[PDB]
Amino acid sequence: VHSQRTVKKIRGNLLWYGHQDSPQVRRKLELEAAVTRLRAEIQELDQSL
Amino acid sequence: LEDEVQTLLKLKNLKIQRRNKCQLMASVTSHKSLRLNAKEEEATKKLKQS
Repeated sequence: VHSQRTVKKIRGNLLWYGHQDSPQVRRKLELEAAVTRLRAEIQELDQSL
Repeated sequence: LEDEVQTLLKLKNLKIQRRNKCQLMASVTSHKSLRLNAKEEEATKKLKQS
């Protein structure tokens, strides 16, 4: 049993971070980073060409 | 997003499959240029000895 502010704190912390730490958010972010790495590779390979 | 990733991946696959081709093309161009440079020497020796 806690205070109301502490319970809202813990509930908001979990319900926001677990939304942020979901593996679906992580896989979307790494696919966006993969797109970034891929057109960076496009630029570098075209520069070498 | 995966479609975009694989299209860029096959783009770079064809880029490598033309990269080795470009290595071959630089090779044959360099050989033909050195061939012409070696063709210069008959012209020089025929200009000198004759």
